[PDB]
Amino acid sequence: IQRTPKIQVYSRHPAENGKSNFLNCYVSGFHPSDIEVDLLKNGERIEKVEHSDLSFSKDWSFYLLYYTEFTPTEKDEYACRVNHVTLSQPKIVKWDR
Amino acid sequence: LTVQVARVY
Amino acid sequence: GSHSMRYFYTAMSRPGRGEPRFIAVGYVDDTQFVRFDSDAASPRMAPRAPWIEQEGPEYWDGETRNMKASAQTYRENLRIALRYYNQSEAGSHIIQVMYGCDVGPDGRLLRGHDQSAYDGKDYIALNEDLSSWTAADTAAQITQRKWEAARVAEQLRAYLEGLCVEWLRRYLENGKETLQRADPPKTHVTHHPISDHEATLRCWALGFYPAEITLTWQRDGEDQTQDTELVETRPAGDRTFQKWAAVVVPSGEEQRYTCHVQHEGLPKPLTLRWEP
Repeated sequence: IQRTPKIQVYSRHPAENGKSNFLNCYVSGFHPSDIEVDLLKNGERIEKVEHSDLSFSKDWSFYLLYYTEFTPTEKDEYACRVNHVTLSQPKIVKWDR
Repeated sequence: LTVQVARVY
Repeated sequence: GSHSMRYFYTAMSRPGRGEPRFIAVGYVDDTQFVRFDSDAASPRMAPRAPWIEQEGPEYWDGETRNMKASAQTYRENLRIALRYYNQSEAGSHIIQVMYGCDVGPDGRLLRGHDQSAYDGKDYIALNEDLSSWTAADTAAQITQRKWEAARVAEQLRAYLEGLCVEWLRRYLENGKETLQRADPPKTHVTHHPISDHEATLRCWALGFYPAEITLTWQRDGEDQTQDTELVETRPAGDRTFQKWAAVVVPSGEEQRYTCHVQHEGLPKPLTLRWEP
């Protein structure tokens, strides 16, 4: 009756420190549709993150893209935090270039 | 353009 | 090439939190061009692609009225479905609908679709003949008997053969700079040792459109399907998509592996390797 989200965290363009980019968290394959997604910069929630309009794949599972403008550096850590009814606790996926 | 056909379940 | 138009409706009940949410999105191929959300401050069919914006007030007003009506219809269908499955009014449920048409290079109807799910499971589907139905269970059989009585399939067929294809053609012409452009993948292979005698080879495809792509690893010319890690194709946010395929290989045998890339934007399939 329920399906846990697949989570990918990645950038729109190949990461280059000091160059502006987009941080993406793509959540997919989940059901039902209610889901909570935060983008984290060094553990802290990034404000005003946008997301795509709810849609679904041919197997009826939902997908959403959350995204925000960011400028990657050497020290700064980025992550995606996802909560869903199938998850007992928020799942955090660290961004890996 | 969306469909306009009566489909009550 | 070939093209498709698809609408996706999601209707979600939420007892105690108002009437069911209704969201509709429209796509040509992998390009979203309209949206409707009943939870928006002022719900209306709204543009999501540049080439749809030229449509006049009558288009947006008509589509808005229709999406409001469809929202009402699927709220009612949520209540009905509650009755069909002997379920209580305490729980939240979802009806999903996907419908639309596929046309070939000459714009002729290749095939039509109208299918729905309840709580993520198949409910009812218009068969390829666009004249009969496949119901997934006895509830959906009730709906099927209703739709056979009212000859709904005939009306859907009329839509899918007529307006659906005509308007898809119109959209394809208006957005031909993008909808009729394939962007080939930018490809490369990365190499990361995991140990002294194993290394990951990762074959990357970036910036391609449409989303349909095939990435495969071969070892000595033999497909490594069972041993290949394949991530879901993912949107970059600039209309294009990304994907990779990874294989764990014995150190010193990297050159025995080849990555094969198939995409509409490529004249011929690509073969690439790790280049140290």
